[PDB]
Amino acid sequence: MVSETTFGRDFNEALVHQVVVAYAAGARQGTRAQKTRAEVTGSGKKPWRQKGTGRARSGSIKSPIWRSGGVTFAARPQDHSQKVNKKMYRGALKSILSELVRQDRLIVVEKFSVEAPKTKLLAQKLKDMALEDVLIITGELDENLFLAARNLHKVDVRDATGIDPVSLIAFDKVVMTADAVKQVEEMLA
Amino acid sequence: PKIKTVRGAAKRFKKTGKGGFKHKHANLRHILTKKATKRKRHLRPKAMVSKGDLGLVIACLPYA
Amino acid sequence: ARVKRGVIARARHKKILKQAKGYYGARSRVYRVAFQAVIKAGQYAYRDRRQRKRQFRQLWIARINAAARQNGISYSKFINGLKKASVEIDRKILADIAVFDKVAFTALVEKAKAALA
Amino acid sequence: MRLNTLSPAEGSKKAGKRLGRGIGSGLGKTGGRGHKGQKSRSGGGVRRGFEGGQMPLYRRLPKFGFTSRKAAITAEIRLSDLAKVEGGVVDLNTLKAANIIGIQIEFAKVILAGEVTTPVTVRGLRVTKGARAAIEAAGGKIEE
RNA sequence: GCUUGACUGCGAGCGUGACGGCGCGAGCAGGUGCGAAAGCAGGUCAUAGUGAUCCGGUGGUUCUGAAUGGAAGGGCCAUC
RNA sequence: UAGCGGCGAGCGAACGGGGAGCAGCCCAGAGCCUGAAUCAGUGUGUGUGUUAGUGGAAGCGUCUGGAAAGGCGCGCGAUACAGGGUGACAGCCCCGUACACAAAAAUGCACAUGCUGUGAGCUCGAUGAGUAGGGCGGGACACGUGGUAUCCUGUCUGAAUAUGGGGGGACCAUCCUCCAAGGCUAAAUACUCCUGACUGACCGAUAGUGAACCAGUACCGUGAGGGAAAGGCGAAAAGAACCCCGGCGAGGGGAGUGAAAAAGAACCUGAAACCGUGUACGUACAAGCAGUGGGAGCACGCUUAGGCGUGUGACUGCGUACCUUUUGUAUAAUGGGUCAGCGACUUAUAUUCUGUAGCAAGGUUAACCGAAUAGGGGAGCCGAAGGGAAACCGAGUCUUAACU
Ligand SMILES: [K+]
Ligand SMILES: [K+]
Ligand SMILES: [K+]
Ligand SMILES: [K+]
Ligand SMILES: [K+]
Ligand SMILES: [K+]
Ligand SMILES: [K+]
Ligand SMILES: [K+]
Ligand SMILES: [K+]
Ligand SMILES: [K+]
Ligand SMILES: [K+]
Ligand SMILES: [K+]
Ligand SMILES: [K+]
Ligand SMILES: [K+]
Ligand SMILES: [K+]
Ligand SMILES: [Mg+2]
Ligand SMILES: [Mg+2]
Ligand SMILES: [Mg+2]
Ligand SMILES: [Mg+2]
Ligand SMILES: [Mg+2]
Ligand SMILES: [Mg+2]
Ligand SMILES: [Mg+2]
Ligand SMILES: [Mg+2]
Ligand SMILES: [Mg+2]
Ligand SMILES: [Mg+2]
Ligand SMILES: [Mg+2]
Ligand SMILES: [Mg+2]
Ligand SMILES: [Mg+2]
Ligand SMILES: [Mg+2]
Ligand SMILES: [Mg+2]
Ligand SMILES: [Mg+2]
Ligand SMILES: [Mg+2]
Ligand SMILES: [Mg+2]
Ligand SMILES: [Mg+2]
Ligand SMILES: [Mg+2]
Ligand SMILES: [Mg+2]
Ligand SMILES: [Mg+2]
Ligand SMILES: [Mg+2]
Ligand SMILES: [Mg+2]
Ligand SMILES: [Mg+2]
Ligand SMILES: [Mg+2]
Ligand SMILES: [Mg+2]
Ligand SMILES: [Mg+2]
Ligand SMILES: [Mg+2]
Ligand SMILES: [Mg+2]
Ligand SMILES: [Mg+2]
Ligand SMILES: [Mg+2]
Ligand SMILES: [Mg+2]
Ligand SMILES: [Mg+2]
Ligand SMILES: [Mg+2]
Ligand SMILES: [Mg+2]
Ligand SMILES: [Mg+2]
Ligand SMILES: [Mg+2]
Ligand SMILES: [Mg+2]
Ligand SMILES: [Mg+2]
Ligand SMILES: [Mg+2]
Ligand SMILES: [Mg+2]
Ligand SMILES: [Mg+2]
Repeated sequence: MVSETTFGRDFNEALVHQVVVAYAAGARQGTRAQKTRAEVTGSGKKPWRQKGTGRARSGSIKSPIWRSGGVTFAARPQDHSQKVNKKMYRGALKSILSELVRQDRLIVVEKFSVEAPKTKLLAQKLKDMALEDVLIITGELDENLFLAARNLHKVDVRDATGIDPVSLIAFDKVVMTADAVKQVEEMLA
Repeated sequence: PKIKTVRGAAKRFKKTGKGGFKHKHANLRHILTKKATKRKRHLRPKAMVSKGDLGLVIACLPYA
Repeated sequence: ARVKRGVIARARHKKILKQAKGYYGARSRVYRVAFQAVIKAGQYAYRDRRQRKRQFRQLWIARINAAARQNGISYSKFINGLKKASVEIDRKILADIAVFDKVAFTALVEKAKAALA
Repeated sequence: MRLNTLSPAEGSKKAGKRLGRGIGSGLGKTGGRGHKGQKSRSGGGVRRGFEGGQMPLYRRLPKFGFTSRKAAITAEIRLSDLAKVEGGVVDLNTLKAANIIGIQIEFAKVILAGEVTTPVTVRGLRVTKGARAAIEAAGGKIEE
């Protein structure tokens, strides 16, 4: 239109939703636990005899019914990562990239560079382009543009290899070098 | 972990093309002299598991 | 994701206790008792929306009967007479007329008497 | 298209049952387990095939047959697979290279399943009467 | 009187069972008896006379046979 | 899966394949040539870490306020907008952070180079015996003695030793393959009492450690051992000079501090049960789940000047709590003194069905590689063919000598 199958396909919301959700699920650390009744510190002594005392029968001081007792279904560390089918991932990226074009959020440039590793230069470059919140996608990792962008929270600088579906949706605009477009097309076919 | 096959069921039932199970008939191991030839002849071919029993067989044979 | 119940639990208990205002003793103070009291109040109110219609009709009939007998006719004959006269005035209105406009009630009785005789 | 304007497909995300959360839910109190008995209990319920003590079906029926070791190393090739090998010679090795059969398959048979439309040499494999006709119809040779 | 149909392989269809099963069955193939022949015979007027599976035994059958040829063991059929 | 298995419950391989990581050696002995190879040990250097540190950008005005970091206005730094603190929320106030530097002394590591052991290389050899194997008893092998190979050995025995021996799942032959009865050996692997940094759809004081607090304490127990409760004034103590009642009390009232003391130390918020004081209405001729439907009166408010609303509720119809368990409960069956807080269908993996999404006669990868949620990796798995116990045949196949 670049490839039409990549940059001019219909927005499959359900597919994009699954891949975005999976991405966020992949970010989860899942590091936690509680103590079951097995793991709470204490004796296995029956707190009082089964019969005759007039109290509800007790077995463990660690019972989850009890204050200070175990958690009934104590959490363990979990892996929250989902499988995303390769084709569903690539399908979602094509839908996202195509929507960015339809919404006028993908800007393509022949080159995007700054001279020195200086945040002031990039800030001035961006405000000349009517940009503020922007994913900049370059063909390669450039030191100076990366270092310039690091302290700008609204700005992220990637290579073509490190695109992800959340970032394409998250940033208001997406600047792509012409070289990055070639690589992203090559990626997605 | 993986479900374990009930190994005794795997020795008694074979899954057919449309997902039924064939089995060998009971009553043809011994005490054969008193049984009519007709009765024994009808017990020789394999038979299909009935509808009432398929649930029990399927439970026992998750990897059939 | 531990959820503490306090704020929601409080809100629910308060909602019930607000509905139990005016009730005696534990019924206006204590959630366990107030909850039963509020449920029962609702059961009775449901029942008594039906009973109210029964009780008011019963009251109207009693008053029509009194007013009819002042005018020399039973309730049962009066109603039969009005039906034969093709008067469709209902018991609520008849009972109200019986109290507030005794001359119009007398005219209804006279109409009813004419229909039977 | 924002992170707060993406929805799942309708019907794709059904809410899980939560038992024992009050009358309204329809799963309050007993949690769909009914009243009492082994099946109401935590960890309760009989093993697979158990029929209450009646000799179960998988024990009142006789065992039959044996398992063949040869069948595990025997495969069936479809006619559709004949054009997936490289070079147009269908041997045991060329099928293995094309990932049609597993590496430990020693015996393979071409059956009349799918279709063939190229001259293929089949070598060292059994071929069904129908497969042989189909291979030969498309100009192929069955070398034994 | 003469005989071995108390046959072997099957079986349209049906009955009766939760199921395992159990029952009735014309007809088809092979081979048989009795009858001049039509025919009849797959036990007995019928309905009881029974015991799943496992394990193992015996006979048959190269179906299988852990390098290969065998064998063992297993399978299948008959039977205990 | 193959198998094992009162062939029950269950137990459960290997071959082969894909990966991580890879590394080979020595003695059973002399001779020749010599100490040459390679790791050890103990020094000197050499870098490079560690054990203190150093520098480290840029903001003001005005508004609200007790206080400004907030609002508003206009600036500035950013390889630093990690984070923390500061009288409310600070890139620019402070401590940091990015980044760039630093060691007198000790010491980890990687090398370079002495010294002392160490012996490389070549030819000639040699080639682990109470052992292998066996009988008996056990045990181990996924394998329960089974047709049971193989391993270990308590007991009794007992070879051949390279022209020999072991194994190839009873056993034999053939063939193939390996060389026991001597030993050493890095990496990939396991773990965290402990140290540093960093992270969390982990907890937030009945939670999270038993322990946020002088807690393994108090306390209990002869002892082993058991084992708590208990966090928050304020920005700052400015923690209330002084006066008054009181016992030179407790406690309080003023005063003063403070934005606030109804933040006063029994201190943030300050629920509920529970207990009071005040006011309105009702209530001392009246029988019961205490409400509900009807309803007068009284009090207090309000916009037809009217009714209306709020509280109360004389009188009157109806009316035996809830849960549980049951054929059935007001039941004199069960449970609950009340409140508050906590307290029960989860998690992992496998499997099937449904929905939904992708791709479609294909679908999908696992470990792993990759800083890479990418990309690679198709080893596998499921499916597109079944029938038969099986050989085997195959849109058929099995059955049977053969099928109507
Ligand atoms: K940035
Ligand atoms: K249920
Ligand atoms: K015949
Ligand atoms: K300001
Ligand atoms: K700050
Ligand atoms: K021995
Ligand atoms: K040999
Ligand atoms: K404890
Ligand atoms: K505690
Ligand atoms: K009443
Ligand atoms: K009872
Ligand atoms: K009792
Ligand atoms: K499932
Ligand atoms: K699905
Ligand atoms: K057929
Ligand atoms: Mg706890
Ligand atoms: Mg991948
Ligand atoms: Mg038999
Ligand atoms: Mg929380
Ligand atoms: Mg109250
Ligand atoms: Mg229900
Ligand atoms: Mg119950
Ligand atoms: Mg019951
Ligand atoms: Mg039940
Ligand atoms: Mg239990
Ligand atoms: Mg393959
Ligand atoms: Mg007879
Ligand atoms: Mg008889
Ligand atoms: Mg047995
Ligand atoms: Mg063999
Ligand atoms: Mg062998
Ligand atoms: Mg600074
Ligand atoms: Mg404040
Ligand atoms: Mg040796
Ligand atoms: Mg040996
Ligand atoms: Mg031995
Ligand atoms: Mg032996
Ligand atoms: Mg043993
Ligand atoms: Mg051997
Ligand atoms: Mg605690
Ligand atoms: Mg608290
Ligand atoms: Mg004082
Ligand atoms: Mg206050
Ligand atoms: Mg204090
Ligand atoms: Mg505060
Ligand atoms: Mg307070
Ligand atoms: Mg009286
Ligand atoms: Mg009175
Ligand atoms: Mg009384
Ligand atoms: Mg009553
Ligand atoms: Mg009873
Ligand atoms: Mg009753
Ligand atoms: Mg009773
Ligand atoms: Mg009771
Ligand atoms: Mg009582
Ligand atoms: Mg009871
Ligand atoms: Mg009680
Ligand atoms: Mg097949």
